[PDB]
Amino acid sequence: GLTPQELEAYGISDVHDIVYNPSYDLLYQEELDPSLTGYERGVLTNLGAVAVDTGIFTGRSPKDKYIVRDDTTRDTFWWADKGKGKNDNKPLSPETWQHLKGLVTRQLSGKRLFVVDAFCGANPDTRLSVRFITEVAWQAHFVKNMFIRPSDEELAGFKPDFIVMNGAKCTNPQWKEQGLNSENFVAFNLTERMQLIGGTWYGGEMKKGMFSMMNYLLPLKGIASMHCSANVGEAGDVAVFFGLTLSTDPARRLIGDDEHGWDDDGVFNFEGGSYAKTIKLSKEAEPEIYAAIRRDALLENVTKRENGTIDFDDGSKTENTRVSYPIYHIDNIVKPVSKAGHATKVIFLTADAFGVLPPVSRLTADQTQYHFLSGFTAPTPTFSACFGAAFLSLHPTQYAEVLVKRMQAAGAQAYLVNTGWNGTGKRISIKDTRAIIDAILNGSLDNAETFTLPMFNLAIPTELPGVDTGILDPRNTYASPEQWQEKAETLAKLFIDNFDKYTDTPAGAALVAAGPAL
Ligand SMILES: [Ca+2]
Repeated sequence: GLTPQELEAYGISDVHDIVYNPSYDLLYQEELDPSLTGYERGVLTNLGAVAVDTGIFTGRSPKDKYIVRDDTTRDTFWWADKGKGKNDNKPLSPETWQHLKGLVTRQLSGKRLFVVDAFCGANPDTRLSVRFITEVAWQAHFVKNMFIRPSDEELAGFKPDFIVMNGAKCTNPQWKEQGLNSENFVAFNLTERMQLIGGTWYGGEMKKGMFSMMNYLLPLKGIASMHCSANVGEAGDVAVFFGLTLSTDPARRLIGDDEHGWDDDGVFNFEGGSYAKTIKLSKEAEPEIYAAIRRDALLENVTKRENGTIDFDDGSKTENTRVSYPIYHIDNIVKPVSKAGHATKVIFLTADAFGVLPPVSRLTADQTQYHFLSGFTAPTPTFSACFGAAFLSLHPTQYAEVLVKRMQAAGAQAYLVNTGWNGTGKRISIKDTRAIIDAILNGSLDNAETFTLPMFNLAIPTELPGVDTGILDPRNTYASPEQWQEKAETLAKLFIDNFDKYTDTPAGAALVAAGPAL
């Protein structure tokens, strides 16, 4: 357990009562307390899960994200204001940090507090010990769901490596003179190893804050940090999927759905739960997510009618309705620990609306870095570095380097899979895409004969069991190769223009040669 004197070390004082690592039953009773007001209030749905609302912030607030620039971060962080920039990693002065921290610790003084100790990372030897402090029971519930829940023996020797203080009820009135974006803040200090949240009640700021911090700490120690899903077959073969469901196969157990590391022991989930989107949720399309919505899940910003019925289609407040639940609400998972061995298949999924890319290509190592940095999908083009640009704390090339290092030590092979359209303008068939994923996962493409697609220089298998050979060359749905080249030329220009912002580093400049050629 925890004494008030222990929280006084952080600057909190006048502590009324500490609820330490609350159970799900305590959380349930606390959330439905009729004395709660405002955004603290929870509503019982007739699925048995509690639902809360988060007020004006129904998604992340990147314009309020700041990281203290100090001797720890000055020369390691990927700053918004250095190089090309193009990111949300805005530098914060150390003195303004002490003001923001004071706002939060003053707000948390004089209160009954919830303290949740948890792990980020499923491998004991590389995980981060995080202490979360809140004055709102459902915020404690969110972190209990989304991070790894320690056993009592683990709590007996728990020593936080990182503190997250949720001050949603407070704001910073001095923001304009301090040069900030608003009265809200999501701020990080890697010297003090703390995250502060002021003003925003969106639960994802806690989840993606710790992801951004793992994305700093891990690659600097040679551990890959990845925004991907990952699963494992009956023989223990691990695959990681970037982009875009295809992670779901009754014969492959889920390691995790969103955030993973790759250390000397293999692929590990960062999380203890899943934070799923629920807009237009259907039991037929997402049976596992739907079945997880029961007591101990926590719904966020969904519409609930007077009788407790949820309207999952109602996006009138936000399209970003969400539910969190601990990962064991999904049956087909790796357990009792969310980790496995080394990935030997890496699958980049892209929905190419231009109909240029092959249904499947086998990438070289430099092409793996290039397409990872690109993060392309399209039905209109978007790029996102590392399939997760908003959470990168280091330069994108640092993530690609450590990913390929771990792949090379495992003999892993990467594939680029177009789940989008072909030259007819029709979607690639889901049956073909499923046959492609099976052929990848069973190792049948790793040594297959290939042919090289011009311009993108992609190795394409000459045949694939269970698919008509005709679909494998994207030129075959065009009237001529020149007609494919003309569309390819337009897409290649998009890749090259997007990639240019990474070429002020030596690594980035060296990878241009692995991208498409006009
Ligand atoms: Ca995510």
